[PDB]
Amino acid sequence: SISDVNNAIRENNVEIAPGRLGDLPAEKGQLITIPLSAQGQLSSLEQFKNISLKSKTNGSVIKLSDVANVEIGSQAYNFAILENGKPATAAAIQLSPG
Amino acid sequence: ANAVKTAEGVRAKIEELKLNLPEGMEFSIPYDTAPFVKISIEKVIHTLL
Amino acid sequence: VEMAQVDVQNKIKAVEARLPQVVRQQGLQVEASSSGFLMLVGINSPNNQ
Amino acid sequence: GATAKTINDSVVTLIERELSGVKNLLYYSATTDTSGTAEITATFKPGTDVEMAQVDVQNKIKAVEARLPQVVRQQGLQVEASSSGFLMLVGINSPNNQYSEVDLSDYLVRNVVEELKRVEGVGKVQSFGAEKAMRIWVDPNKLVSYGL
Amino acid sequence: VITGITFAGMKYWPTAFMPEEDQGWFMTSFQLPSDATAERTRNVVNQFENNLKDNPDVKSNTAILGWGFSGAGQNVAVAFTTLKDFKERTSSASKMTSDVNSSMANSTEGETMAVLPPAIDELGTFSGFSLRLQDRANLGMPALLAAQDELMAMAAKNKKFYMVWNEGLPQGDNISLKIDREKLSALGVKFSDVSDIISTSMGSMYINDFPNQGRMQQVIVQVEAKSRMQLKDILNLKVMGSSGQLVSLSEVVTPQWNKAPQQYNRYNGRPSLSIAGIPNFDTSSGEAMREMEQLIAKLPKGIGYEWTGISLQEKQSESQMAFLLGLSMLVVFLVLAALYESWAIPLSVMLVVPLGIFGAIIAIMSRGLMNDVFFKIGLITIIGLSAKNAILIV
Amino acid sequence: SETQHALGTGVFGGMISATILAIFFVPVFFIFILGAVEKLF
Repeated sequence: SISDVNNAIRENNVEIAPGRLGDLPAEKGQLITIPLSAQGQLSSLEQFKNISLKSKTNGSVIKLSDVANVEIGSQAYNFAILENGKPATAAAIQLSPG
Repeated sequence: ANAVKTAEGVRAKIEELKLNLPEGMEFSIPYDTAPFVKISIEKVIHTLL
Repeated sequence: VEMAQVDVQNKIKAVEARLPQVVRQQGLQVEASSSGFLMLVGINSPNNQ
Repeated sequence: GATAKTINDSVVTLIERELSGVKNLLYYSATTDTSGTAEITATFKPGTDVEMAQVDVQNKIKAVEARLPQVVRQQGLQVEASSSGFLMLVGINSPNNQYSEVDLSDYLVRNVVEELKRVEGVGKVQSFGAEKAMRIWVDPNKLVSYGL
Repeated sequence: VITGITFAGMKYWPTAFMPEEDQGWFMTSFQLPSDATAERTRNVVNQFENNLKDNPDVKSNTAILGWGFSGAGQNVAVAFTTLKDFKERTSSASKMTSDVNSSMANSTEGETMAVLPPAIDELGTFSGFSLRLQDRANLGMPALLAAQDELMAMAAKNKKFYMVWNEGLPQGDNISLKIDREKLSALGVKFSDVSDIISTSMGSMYINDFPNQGRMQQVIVQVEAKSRMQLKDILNLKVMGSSGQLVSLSEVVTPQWNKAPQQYNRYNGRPSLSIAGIPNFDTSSGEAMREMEQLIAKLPKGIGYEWTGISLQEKQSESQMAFLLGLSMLVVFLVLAALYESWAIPLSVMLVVPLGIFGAIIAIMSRGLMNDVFFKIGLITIIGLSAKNAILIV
Repeated sequence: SETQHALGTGVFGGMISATILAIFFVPVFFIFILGAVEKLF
């Protein structure tokens, strides 16, 4: 179900929280403290395409691309602009009253 | 605001709270700039005289 | 204009809680704008790159 | 619990953009550190009324409140007027060492801090101690041993 | 000739804003490298306490470990040293700060900077010139850090500057863990387990409240200290796999080290760095500011600067002097002309003023003081009194 | 003493300068200022 796809997307791209080694309270004799971070997010099209789902019917492992097509599109497709019969983009400027 | 009046009020509040303080606990005001606000004025007034 | 805008913001502040959770998460935007368009600024690709 | 860069990219710029336009603003600055908190200061021309400046800053921040991340919005933005230096320091110490530092800090926070803030002319009281709390220090090896 | 001499003396004599005064206290700031822990800062603060214990002048010395006026962390400390009454005291605060700086510059492992109370209560926390060096052309943080390093070296070479330093948190190293998701899938370990185990290893988690003697207090769960001091403990964390055999994090994580700025400062919408200095003895604040801007002129392109706090007020005071003098002269001219309904009398009264300016400038050159705001007030007063003598006669 | 010196020495010197040297100069200005106005008219 689509809920499974949404769940898998949420788990694979998790945004792990940072931390600090040596943070207070610290064990006696601790001289070095250093931040530590981990990258739990996906930053490529193929990484999202390779997200793993578990089949209910058989238990086999499939990838997100198997039951979906992943692309880089637009957030919304609401509006379009035609400048002289040609594709383009535009924005409008409204002056403050007065 | 006025440093002298605020410092006086804070000191009065601390004095009030000393009574309810548990034994073995002690209040202190290690650093305060209000006391220096007065002596300087005196000097100037003294100079005026 | 500014006084009217701040009055509108203050008046709507009261109603913020009553709206659904989704709208509150999205927020309410208050602005002062003209009825139309001072200008249109666009970007084009002459070579279709 | 986020690195300074995260807050700088997410929060500070958006706040300063709107904050830049307040009346009688000599300048403004922003600081972000590893503590997870970001402080944006606005310094106004001498002789300006503090109360008017604070309400103007509050208006401008509420103008830009919507766009900030959700978690920081839940935590909330704190706007305050204060001096740049300490008027005085009020301390509690145990001459006989009967009470430890945590007990002293708890007593300071529970009782004395609020009373001192009650006093007129006390713009802000910054406490260098934390109130008592229950702490559970978990051993990960024992946790994994039982499969928890 | 006297008018020309007065003009030259007013033009070329050094300038300042306020005179230094002794308030019976001074402030010390300790800044240690990014890797310094709380114990290392505590050791230097204890060294400072030991060095000031024997000194009779000090009466009280409170140290705040973990907080500073510029940045907070385990490598920052601030102390407020209070001195005995002036009569009993047998030393000035300036000499105390100089001795502290000289003594603590070698023994300790961090930079200690002892400073006098600010000339004005709320115009800063130090007594010197404060600068903001900013990136006006998107050069980047590393470029700004290179520029600040070059500026520090240049200022150190200069004699007009006693100590020029940078106020903030130093650049520091960081560790990033890269997760082998393919090996996690191969071993059957589910990514959310690794994410959860990493997230909760080094953070305090607030759960719920609990009554303590009638007050609500927080329940906080955190990992034990011994298991969160070194990266080996983090990599030692284990997660169950598909085959029922635990896998340690080290198997499926690779650590990588980088160097980044820990603290980000911004001024007037531009990435910025806060710098501070104190003019050397026999040098004025105006001379120090002029030398600083001349040095900044030599810095790479795209790097700008702006004065803040007391320095900006000094700049405004020294810009406005001529206009105020001209307007005062015009006011007295018009008042005298209206009172006595003639042009010769007011002009004759005006001409004397340079004579008083001559005396004022020669006196402040003879005693060596500077062109501060009090000197400006005195000049404007001598204007009126010289006009008073010229009127009394004419 | 720093603030008092800064406020005092300049006025002190400028006062002697305005007194000793003006008593001889302002009369000299009055002289030939009326001469200049005569020359103009």
